[PDB]
Amino acid sequence: TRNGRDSQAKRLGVKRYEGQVVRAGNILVRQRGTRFKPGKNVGMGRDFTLFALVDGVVEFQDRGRLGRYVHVRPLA
Amino acid sequence: PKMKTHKGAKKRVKITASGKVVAMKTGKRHLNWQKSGKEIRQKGRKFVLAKPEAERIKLLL
Amino acid sequence: FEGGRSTTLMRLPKRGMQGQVPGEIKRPRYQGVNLKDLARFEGEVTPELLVRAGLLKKGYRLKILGEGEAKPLKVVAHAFSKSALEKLKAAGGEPVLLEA
Amino acid sequence: PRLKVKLVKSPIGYPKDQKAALKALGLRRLQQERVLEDTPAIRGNVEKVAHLVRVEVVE
Amino acid sequence: LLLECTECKRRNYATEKNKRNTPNKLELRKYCPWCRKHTVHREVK
Amino acid sequence: ARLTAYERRKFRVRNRIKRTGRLRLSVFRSLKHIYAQIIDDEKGVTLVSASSLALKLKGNKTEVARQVGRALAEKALALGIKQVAFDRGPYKYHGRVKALAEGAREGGLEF
RNA sequence: GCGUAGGGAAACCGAGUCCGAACAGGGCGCAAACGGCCCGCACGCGGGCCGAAAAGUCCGCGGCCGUGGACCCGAAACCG
RNA sequence: CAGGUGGAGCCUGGGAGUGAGGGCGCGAGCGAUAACGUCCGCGUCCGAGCGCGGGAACAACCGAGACCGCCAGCUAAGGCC
RNA sequence: GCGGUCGCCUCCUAAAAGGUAACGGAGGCGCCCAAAGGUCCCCUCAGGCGGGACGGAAAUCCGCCGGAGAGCGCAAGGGUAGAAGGGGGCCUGACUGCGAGGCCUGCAAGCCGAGCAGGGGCGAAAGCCGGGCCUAGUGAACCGGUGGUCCCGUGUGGAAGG
Ligand SMILES: [Mg+2]
Ligand SMILES: [Mg+2]
Ligand SMILES: [Mg+2]
Ligand SMILES: [Mg+2]
Ligand SMILES: [Mg+2]
Ligand SMILES: [Mg+2]
Ligand SMILES: [Mg+2]
Ligand SMILES: [Mg+2]
Ligand SMILES: [Mg+2]
Ligand SMILES: [Mg+2]
Ligand SMILES: [Mg+2]
Ligand SMILES: [Mg+2]
Ligand SMILES: [Mg+2]
Ligand SMILES: [Mg+2]
Ligand SMILES: [Mg+2]
Ligand SMILES: [Mg+2]
Ligand SMILES: [Mg+2]
Ligand SMILES: [Mg+2]
Ligand SMILES: [Mg+2]
Ligand SMILES: [Mg+2]
Ligand SMILES: [Mg+2]
Ligand SMILES: [Mg+2]
Ligand SMILES: [Mg+2]
Ligand SMILES: [Mg+2]
Ligand SMILES: [Mg+2]
Ligand SMILES: [Mg+2]
Ligand SMILES: [Mg+2]
Ligand SMILES: [Mg+2]
Ligand SMILES: [Mg+2]
Ligand SMILES: [Mg+2]
Ligand SMILES: [Mg+2]
Ligand SMILES: [Mg+2]
Ligand SMILES: [Mg+2]
Ligand SMILES: [Mg+2]
Ligand SMILES: [Mg+2]
Ligand SMILES: [Mg+2]
Ligand SMILES: [Mg+2]
Ligand SMILES: [Mg+2]
Ligand SMILES: [Mg+2]
Ligand SMILES: [Mg+2]
Ligand SMILES: [Mg+2]
Ligand SMILES: [Mg+2]
Ligand SMILES: [Mg+2]
Ligand SMILES: [Mg+2]
Ligand SMILES: [Mg+2]
Ligand SMILES: [Mg+2]
Ligand SMILES: [Mg+2]
Ligand SMILES: [Mg+2]
Ligand SMILES: [Mg+2]
Ligand SMILES: [Mg+2]
Ligand SMILES: [Mg+2]
Ligand SMILES: [Mg+2]
Ligand SMILES: [Mg+2]
Ligand SMILES: [Mg+2]
Ligand SMILES: [Mg+2]
Ligand SMILES: [Mg+2]
Ligand SMILES: [Mg+2]
Ligand SMILES: [Mg+2]
Ligand SMILES: [Mg+2]
Ligand SMILES: [Mg+2]
Ligand SMILES: [Mg+2]
Ligand SMILES: [Mg+2]
Ligand SMILES: [Mg+2]
Ligand SMILES: [Mg+2]
Ligand SMILES: [Mg+2]
Ligand SMILES: [Mg+2]
Ligand SMILES: [Mg+2]
Repeated sequence: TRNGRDSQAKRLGVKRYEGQVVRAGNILVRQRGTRFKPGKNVGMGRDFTLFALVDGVVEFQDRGRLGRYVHVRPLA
Repeated sequence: PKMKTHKGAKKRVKITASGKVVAMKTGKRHLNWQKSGKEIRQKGRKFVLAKPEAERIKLLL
Repeated sequence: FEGGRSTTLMRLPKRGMQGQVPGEIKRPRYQGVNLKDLARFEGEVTPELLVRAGLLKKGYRLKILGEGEAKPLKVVAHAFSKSALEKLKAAGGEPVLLEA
Repeated sequence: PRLKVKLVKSPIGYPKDQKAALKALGLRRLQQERVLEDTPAIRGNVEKVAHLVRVEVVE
Repeated sequence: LLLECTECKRRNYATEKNKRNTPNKLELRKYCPWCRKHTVHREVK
Repeated sequence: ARLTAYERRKFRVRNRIKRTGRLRLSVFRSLKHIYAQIIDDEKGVTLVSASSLALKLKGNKTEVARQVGRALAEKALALGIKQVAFDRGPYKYHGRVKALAEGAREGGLEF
């Protein structure tokens, strides 16, 4: 057989769901492209990884044509 | 007979005041013509976990 | 033993300076005792007396350190901590040792 | 409107989360009756084991 | 081509990497030393 | 032909601005006049207005701009507002757009 | 001998120390437990006392581990 | 956010054994829409319930979790010439 | 046994979180780029039809139509023109000293990262910059080499060696 290979599962996906309490640092989404875009108080690292910029809670936003967004609405 | 301290362990590990086992960080002095300065810089000591229990046990003395 | 895999003998010694063949190098070892510790004494306090008390240990030279509060007594030692030299200069007097 | 639940069929061979419900209720033995507060949460488990239990309404 | 470029006194050796035969010149560029601050930095060894 | 260098360049520069979080000093300039608007996004609301067609002034529109520039400061700085970003939209930071910005002096600024 | 000081490769300093330009930051570290009797204002205080308890350490016992034949029996073999 | 006091949960530690699984159901790959085949997934039982009832006999299908005693009663599956 | 395989990335298998096996179905990595890096400013494709010397299916040009089927150094996927793509100007942050907090996770590793300080780059500024659209381009420890630097230097000053 010429096959037999594969790579390590990269455990990608959302790490904090809407209405979850996070903290400045907490990475909120692990993804390949820009499947989710950084919203309010949400940074995104060189591997497109979204994280809380401040403490607070997590909320999602589907801006249709404009894509989907993860916001960290404060409370801190 | 008297137990023997493990010199391999003593040469590369330290037991802290609270009984933590603190070792250096692997992978920073051999192949770094360029790893990120963040990479080579993040080489202080760390703490081994639940298995320094074993390292501790070969230094005891 | 980890079953054949390399163990955690895979970390690199830092404690560089492991010693060489003629051996350990003779040099004055200082042992620190705190102010709070000798607060029990009244009279003198010499590195000699402090062994009998059970604090000094015979192989080491005397160095009094900070933690604790000072007392108006004459304390004889080989070295004093910054914090300690001050703490007691406000009460008592203390000599430095270096004879024989 | 309290509920009277009664274990009538053995859970030997049913999913573990179903043995969990029979527990959440307090049912430990066959034929055992237990009268509990009729609430949404308490009904959840009662209808989950609906095939092993027999339910009546009581005062 | 593994590369280790240095400063201009007390050495330094903050190593980088130029792959090819072009850049093939002195292969130098402005960088920052751990000592003073921001100097020339040239390439060697 | 969907979207244009205009509409594009407009978003491009304006999208960046809206990230930094500050209040937006949006500048719309026309052939005859030049207007200025301090907007707060997330509240979707304007705070301080300052036009030239609203101050009925004229005479050399690079010099008019600066006037409506200083005009925006006064009105605004009196409301607490000090620090802001400054749009610029489709217009290169130049001429009467640059002028109004240079006029926005006497009020928070950094520009 | 163990314990009463730790941090550092070390020099060394020390309730701190190490990295550092840092009076950033972080790593690893220091912080007396109760009752009650005394007093500074009375219901505790603030610190002390009277002895409960205890870091620690010592011996006994028990589990388990390290080294030894190490739960018992058994090779094919190797060497003098 | 609520109910849920359970041989529940969490934390620190002492002692382990296991690291050869198997049948069945369901979902796939391999195989031949073969195997009491094989490899995963989610469940279950046997494993350790080779104790009890049914299935003629039969680890895992149905019923049912056996602390002890009774020449008492009601039932489950399954049955009632 | 013979043959094949052995680490890393992509896709499916995988049963709509994560994860998941087989000598299951298919591909790819062991590099590369001083610009293919940072920043500021501009620019928008592929195709299709019509038009136009040498121009041909296709060289360069004009017109309309063309939301992305182009491009993004190479596999695949995800992503993406409201740029991550194309062009130019300055520049080298392919920084030093750190690091809140997390992702992942048996260990050891691997990954993302705000913010502070030093000294800088581009920008009017807001600001961005601790390499590259991202996910492969990799190797614990031991033993040594090389350049520094304080540190130790076996009676002492050196030196040897660390
Ligand atoms: Mg496989
Ligand atoms: Mg995969
Ligand atoms: Mg949806
Ligand atoms: Mg690289
Ligand atoms: Mg091996
Ligand atoms: Mg059953
Ligand atoms: Mg370097
Ligand atoms: Mg001890
Ligand atoms: Mg010491
Ligand atoms: Mg030490
Ligand atoms: Mg230093
Ligand atoms: Mg220092
Ligand atoms: Mg500090
Ligand atoms: Mg601390
Ligand atoms: Mg006692
Ligand atoms: Mg005792
Ligand atoms: Mg034994
Ligand atoms: Mg024998
Ligand atoms: Mg012989
Ligand atoms: Mg609750
Ligand atoms: Mg339990
Ligand atoms: Mg436990
Ligand atoms: Mg244990
Ligand atoms: Mg095994
Ligand atoms: Mg197995
Ligand atoms: Mg299996
Ligand atoms: Mg099983
Ligand atoms: Mg099974
Ligand atoms: Mg069978
Ligand atoms: Mg069926
Ligand atoms: Mg079968
Ligand atoms: Mg089988
Ligand atoms: Mg079943
Ligand atoms: Mg067995
Ligand atoms: Mg049975
Ligand atoms: Mg069972
Ligand atoms: Mg039998
Ligand atoms: Mg039987
Ligand atoms: Mg039978
Ligand atoms: Mg039977
Ligand atoms: Mg029972
Ligand atoms: Mg019974
Ligand atoms: Mg009957
Ligand atoms: Mg019946
Ligand atoms: Mg019959
Ligand atoms: Mg072979
Ligand atoms: Mg899945
Ligand atoms: Mg065309
Ligand atoms: Mg044509
Ligand atoms: Mg033509
Ligand atoms: Mg595409
Ligand atoms: Mg591609
Ligand atoms: Mg693609
Ligand atoms: Mg795509
Ligand atoms: Mg470009
Ligand atoms: Mg450029
Ligand atoms: Mg961390
Ligand atoms: Mg890696
Ligand atoms: Mg890359
Ligand atoms: Mg070796
Ligand atoms: Mg060496
Ligand atoms: Mg070496
Ligand atoms: Mg010297
Ligand atoms: Mg000698
Ligand atoms: Mg000498
Ligand atoms: Mg050397
Ligand atoms: Mg040297």
